[PDB]
Amino acid sequence: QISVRGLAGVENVTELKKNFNRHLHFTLVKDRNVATPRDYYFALAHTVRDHLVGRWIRTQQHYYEKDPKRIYYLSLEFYMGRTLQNTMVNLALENACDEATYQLGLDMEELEEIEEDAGLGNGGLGRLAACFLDSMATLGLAAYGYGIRYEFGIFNQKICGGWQMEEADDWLRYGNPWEKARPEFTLPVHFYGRVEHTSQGAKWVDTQVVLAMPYDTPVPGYRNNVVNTMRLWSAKAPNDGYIQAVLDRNLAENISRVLYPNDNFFEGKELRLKQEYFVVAATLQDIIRRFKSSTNFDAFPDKVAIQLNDTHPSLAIPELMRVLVDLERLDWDKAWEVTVKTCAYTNHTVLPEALERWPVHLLETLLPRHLQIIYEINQRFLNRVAAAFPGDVDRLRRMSLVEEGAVKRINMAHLCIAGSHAVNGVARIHSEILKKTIFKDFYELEPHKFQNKTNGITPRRWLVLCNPGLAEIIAERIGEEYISDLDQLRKLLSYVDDEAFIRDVAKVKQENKLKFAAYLEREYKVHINPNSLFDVQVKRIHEYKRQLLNCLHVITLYNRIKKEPNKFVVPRTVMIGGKAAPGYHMAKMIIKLITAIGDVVNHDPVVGDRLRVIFLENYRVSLAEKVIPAADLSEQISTAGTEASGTGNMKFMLNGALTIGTMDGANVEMAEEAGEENFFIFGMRVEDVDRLDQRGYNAQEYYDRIPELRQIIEQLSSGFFSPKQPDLFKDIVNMLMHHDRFKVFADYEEYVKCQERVSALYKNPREWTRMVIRNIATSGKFSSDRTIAQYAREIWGVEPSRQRLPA
Amino acid sequence: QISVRGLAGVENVTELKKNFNRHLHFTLVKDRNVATPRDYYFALAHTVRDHLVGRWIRTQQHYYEKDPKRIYYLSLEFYMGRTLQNTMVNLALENACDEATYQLGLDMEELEEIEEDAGLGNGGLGRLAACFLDSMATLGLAAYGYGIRYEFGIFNQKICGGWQMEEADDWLRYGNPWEKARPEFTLPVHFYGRVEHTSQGAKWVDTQVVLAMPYDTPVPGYRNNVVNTMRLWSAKAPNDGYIQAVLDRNLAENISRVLYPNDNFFEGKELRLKQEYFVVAATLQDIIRRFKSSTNFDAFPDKVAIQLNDTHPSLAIPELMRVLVDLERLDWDKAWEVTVKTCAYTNHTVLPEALERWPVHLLETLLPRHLQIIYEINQRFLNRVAAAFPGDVDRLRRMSLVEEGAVKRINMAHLCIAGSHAVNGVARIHSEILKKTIFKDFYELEPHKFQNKTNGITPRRWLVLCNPGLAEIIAERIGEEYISDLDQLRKLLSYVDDEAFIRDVAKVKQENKLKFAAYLEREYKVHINPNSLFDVQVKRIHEYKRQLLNCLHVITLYNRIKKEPNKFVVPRTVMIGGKAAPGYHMAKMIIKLITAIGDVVNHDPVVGDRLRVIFLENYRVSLAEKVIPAADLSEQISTAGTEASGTGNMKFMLNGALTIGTMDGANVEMAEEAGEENFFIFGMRVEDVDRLDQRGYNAQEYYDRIPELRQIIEQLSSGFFSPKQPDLFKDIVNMLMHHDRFKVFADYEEYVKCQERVSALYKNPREWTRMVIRNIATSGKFSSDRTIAQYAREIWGVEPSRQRLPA
Ligand SMILES: O=c1[nH]c(=O)n([C@@H]2O[C@H](CO)[C@@H](O)[C@H](O)[C@H]2O)cc1Br
Ligand SMILES: O=c1[nH]c(=O)n([C@@H]2O[C@H](CO)[C@@H](O)[C@H](O)[C@H]2O)cc1Br
Repeated sequence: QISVRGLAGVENVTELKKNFNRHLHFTLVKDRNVATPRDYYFALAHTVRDHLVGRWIRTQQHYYEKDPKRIYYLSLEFYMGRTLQNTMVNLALENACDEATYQLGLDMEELEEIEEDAGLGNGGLGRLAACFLDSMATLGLAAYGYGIRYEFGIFNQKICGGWQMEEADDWLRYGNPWEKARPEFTLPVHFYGRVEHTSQGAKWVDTQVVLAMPYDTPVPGYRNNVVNTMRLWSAKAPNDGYIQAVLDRNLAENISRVLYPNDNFFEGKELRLKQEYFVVAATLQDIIRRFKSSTNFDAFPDKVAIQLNDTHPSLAIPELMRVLVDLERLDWDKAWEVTVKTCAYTNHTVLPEALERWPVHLLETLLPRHLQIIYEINQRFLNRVAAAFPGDVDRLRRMSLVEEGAVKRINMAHLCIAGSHAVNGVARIHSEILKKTIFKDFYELEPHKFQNKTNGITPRRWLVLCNPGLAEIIAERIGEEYISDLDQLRKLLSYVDDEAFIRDVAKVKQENKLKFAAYLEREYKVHINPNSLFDVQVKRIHEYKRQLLNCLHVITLYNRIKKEPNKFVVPRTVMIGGKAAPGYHMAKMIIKLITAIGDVVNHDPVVGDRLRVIFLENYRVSLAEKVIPAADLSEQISTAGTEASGTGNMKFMLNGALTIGTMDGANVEMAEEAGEENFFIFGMRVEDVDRLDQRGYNAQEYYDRIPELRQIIEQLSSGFFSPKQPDLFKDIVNMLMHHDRFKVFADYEEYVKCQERVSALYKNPREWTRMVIRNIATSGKFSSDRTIAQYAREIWGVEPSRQRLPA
Repeated sequence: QISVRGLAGVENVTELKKNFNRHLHFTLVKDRNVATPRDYYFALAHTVRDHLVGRWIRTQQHYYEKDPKRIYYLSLEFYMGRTLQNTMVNLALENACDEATYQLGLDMEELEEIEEDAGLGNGGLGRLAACFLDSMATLGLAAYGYGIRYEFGIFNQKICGGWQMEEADDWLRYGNPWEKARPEFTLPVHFYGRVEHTSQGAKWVDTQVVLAMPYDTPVPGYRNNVVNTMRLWSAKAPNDGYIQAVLDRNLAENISRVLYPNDNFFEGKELRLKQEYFVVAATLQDIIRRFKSSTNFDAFPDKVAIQLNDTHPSLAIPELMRVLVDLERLDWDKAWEVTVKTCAYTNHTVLPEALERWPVHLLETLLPRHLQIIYEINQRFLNRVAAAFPGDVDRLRRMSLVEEGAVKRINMAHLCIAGSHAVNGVARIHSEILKKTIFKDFYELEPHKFQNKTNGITPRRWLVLCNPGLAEIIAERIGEEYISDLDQLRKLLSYVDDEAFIRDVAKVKQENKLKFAAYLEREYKVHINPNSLFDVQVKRIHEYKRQLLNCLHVITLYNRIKKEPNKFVVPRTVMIGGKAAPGYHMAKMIIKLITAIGDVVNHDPVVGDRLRVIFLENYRVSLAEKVIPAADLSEQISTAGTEASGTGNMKFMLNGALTIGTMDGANVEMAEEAGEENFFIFGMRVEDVDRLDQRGYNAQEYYDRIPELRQIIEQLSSGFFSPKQPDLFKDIVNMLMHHDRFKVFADYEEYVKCQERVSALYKNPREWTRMVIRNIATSGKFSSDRTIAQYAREIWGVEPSRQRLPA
């Protein structure tokens, strides 16, 4: 069908079909009379996986032959989504398989819908890992992601009476045709025990052993025949009344059972710390073994790079020491030079509540040697500090890896800064904030460590895969080179005044909308109007992301309609979606509000189809690939200073949505790239937020000076949105009036004005789309290939390579 | 190489090798430089499984086409062992694969050794199930085995200081290439709840749901292209703070976790009852669904047969009623006619302690409706009894399905007899005992129900697979027809006086011995003498099987050697092996004795290599295939009246070992078949045991009249066999002297005399072997093909068929 999807050569289409049949018959053990579409999906997944493998064995060979420096990306989260269509695209099988499956009388897109998402992540941090892998492969880096094979991923969200219900994501139920179990490289991981000092030094003894069994999943580059590995560990109890002893094997395997579902919130539970050590321990042995097939650890950092994805794998640092000091018998000072030279750290937040500070008493019981190492590290660090700022006892207390208070904690961030050679933020404003505020002391000590790597996203999933109609019309004008050189989208800038291109851009957006409205009725019986502006905010539910502010705009548009029913307004479909962590009471109330506004607004006959408020259930990677292509307005409205970067924002820029946002995180760089003219920016800057905080935020003030806002609150307090429980939302109203750490009212007024300008521009189709053209054409910087190239050069010290490996 | 193993056609050997390579590469994702012998094993297992599948899909089709009566074999146990070599043999690939793997530079027998046993059974009962499946397939019956897919099978036994240690059998660790997971036919099973009576009858409500997910394993007939199914259920929790709620999913999945390891002993634990209901519930729905693709349940028994393997699946009877009465709305009397006509029951013991008597309070809590059904059944049964024996209130109390006492029990056996149309014992003497003693009342009521089906074993595993050298020399003389017509071995009777055949039989036995002695040194550094008589007793450790009596003979041979060191004795290697249930204190002591005798006898320099006592670790199917071919003397020495049939005994008859045994179980029929002349029979008959019991067994008497025995006991009491714990065996001595339910001393004297005659015959090689010839040639009756044909005709009402299905 479309050009970007590759060749359907008579040759390939014939070989693909017999492999489909071979798999249906031998692998699936079904015949054409009993096969369900699920069996067809699998037969196709095994058929396409067949093409990866030869390439997979050859890449892993090459790396043995050539022995390059290896990159290890440690993350507790890899939010991968579906793999089928991704693999077809990176391999150029898409048009062939489409031919093949058509000739067999199947619709491929119907089959693609059967694949479960691999939801082994919560949001932005886990998905960044996922994009980063795609980019490492595409750029020919010798790179492995290590994490955990959770048997249950982020829960599936159900709405029952406008409340979230959580059910288990049982993604493995039907098998994972992408992974290959690797029981022959199972390794032991150790817990508890106690430390023994001998003549020959410390020994960690009487430990409980959990085995770590790896699963490998292929990660293919874009058309370069590189296939890298994602290795995930699973927990296995070792083989050493009887009935009970067997059932208790489960206690050890609970380690890899389930992903902790809290995003941007630290809970200091033990099970979590065990998961953190588990991946760190199994991975470092795998790393050192690979190194040992090159006594001499001086070359370790020329051969190994370890990237810490937030502080989740921070124990990699004392564990690397433990191994080097206790088992390999290097001397401390040398072990410490190898460590610092090996590891580097990426910070993803400045929210106090998001930072890991583990209680000393947990680490003592569970990891007694590692606590000893951490005290040694801290002591020698403080002596460097003391030596550089003589007599500054305050600095010593602040910078310490050990926090005093009613329970001592280890501040995991302080450990990563100390034991890493580079520390980076994830957008320019974010990294400045780091240097100016929370890591100020560490910056003054070691300025050379601090860097910036503005996040990106992969153009393969986020354009080519989910917006083939747009990738197509872009490719008719400028070729295909851009899919791995997103900087080339600038060439589109000279098309801004082209009547044909304008109409094609708008046409594609219109088609995407028509598809999405149809998915909405088919799968959830919800009846939108595809001619409205699609105003969407999708992301995890959090006070800092300010969904509430979005709510207050919505209620406003609706109060203004009721006040003058016969006046013309631009119609909108407001779409909000995201999961709330199960214990996060406020976030769960916010979901309830959104649907409650829906029950009122969606059934007012005066409103017409001028305004609909939809709550999108189960927001996830695969739902993102559907709603992002179909959006007109992208909501990125966090309080200045709190959203480290955002990546949702980039997905939307790239797919012809316009952005309304605060000067936060990567928003600052996006508007910088497209020009502030072509962006809808509003509200406080970081500086204004600080001015507010010194003086004191008092929300009453806004309540008294803004009648529109006063009215909304009165409707919230009195039950206008909850007739059978008049007091339902007193927590929200109360938090808004007295305890709002994120200043929703302070941006209310500016946000509503900005929103009127969005409507204004929307009324002139031609001018909306040229502004679109202008964003799409400047989104190049936000490719993860750009981010990874910076990591590669400025941190890991390896050269990217776009060169093909032989077929 | 050998003739019986099939053709190595240039054609097949070429196609097999490329499939080996295709699997190594695509399925295993390995290349020829990293592959371990384990990868080679797997590549071959998938290559051979490929040939099963087309045949598998075609058999299941045929049954749809032709709609025959279906046989359901319900067992909690299927002791299958290895599958590779079995599949090659039933399919005729053995010589080809042997060629193929040789040309690739691999030794196939080395690969075969890597396959884990599927130890989903304890001993005779689980293995009978396994042989029966092979025979149903070979005889073209439309037959399914249903059971449970235990994640851990019978524990692996380790010996540490001559004590048993149990470790988990983690048989799934590396994957099972034989099964095919079938998540699309997952079914719900219900527990707990409570019963509600309406106008419309009873409803079982507020239940806990466990899902049952099936796994299918292929069961191929011998060269007839029939491939039947073994379906095993696995436990799955359904999908409906949060962390804990997820981990607790394990509680529901513990149902299929592990096989209860007690053989011939009832433990009334809840987990066990849940397993019993689980398989019964999931299976009956699968059965009724299959029936529903033929309102009208009158044809149910013409279409369905359910075989109960002991009382383990006895709930099939009230569950069949529950479904028919409560859900299908048949009236009671009609539902009861369908049930009785559908089910039949096989009893495997008369030991009181082995019978299931489930406490009422367990069944009330867990299965409240089924208890109501059982009371209804019992009431109407007692009214039939009352009506036939007016005023016999004693009979009423004895025959009741409900046993009174400090805790009420349901006697599961009484339920099976009542709700089945046939009840059978597993050897002729066993079925007589049934009719004369424990089921006497039920016999007087319904004589037409009681039958006999003497057990058999499959000649494919138990001759062709484990004794190719013997199968070979048998086949040079009489052809190959005998492998599925074991009755043809009689033709060997006219070879008893053939000097060439004599020497071939003896030669094969000698080779088998040489192999086994070499396996003994290689895998366990134990140094036997292959010229000795191989005296073996292998089977589970139980007081009734009288390993102790074997011990006392051993100690005797050794005391006689010490008394006259310079006299000539026939050398022996005594080999005893078997697992003891983990809580069975006495059985664990017996293992300790055996090794203790080993520490003394094996290191007396006077004994020489005249006597060695070996304890064989980890007795299992795959160890049986090795030691049975290599044995000269088969020990089958249970107290008359206690071993229901035995099947170990038949394995040995068929493999040229001679039997020393009591007149017990199938021994009576074996000696009947070969002639008492050609069998070494000794000890009490059942009648003598009863004479003893009336008078009173008093073991002191034997102690006083037999100085040899007195001496053995004195050595046991005083620490001769345990120098550092003089009191170690006081439990054994004490049990022997005062509390022996199995009369070891009463057979001592007769057993030792009989043993001297075995030695005598052993000294004349020529006469030993002709006696061998005589046993092998009469073993025909003991084929499971004979047993299954009887089941088929006399119970299930279907015609066996030896006819091939098209290739
Ligand atoms: O727990 C977390 N979860 C998460 O999604 N992020 C996100 O990390 C993404 C990747 O860096 C960023 O774009 C977002 O600004 C940031 O919130 C950070 C933490 Br810390
Ligand atoms: O729990 C049991 N385990 C077992 O192996 N059998 C055996 O059943 C075999 C199969 O019928 C028979 O040959 C043996 O005599 C009998 O002991 C019976 C019970 Br009941």
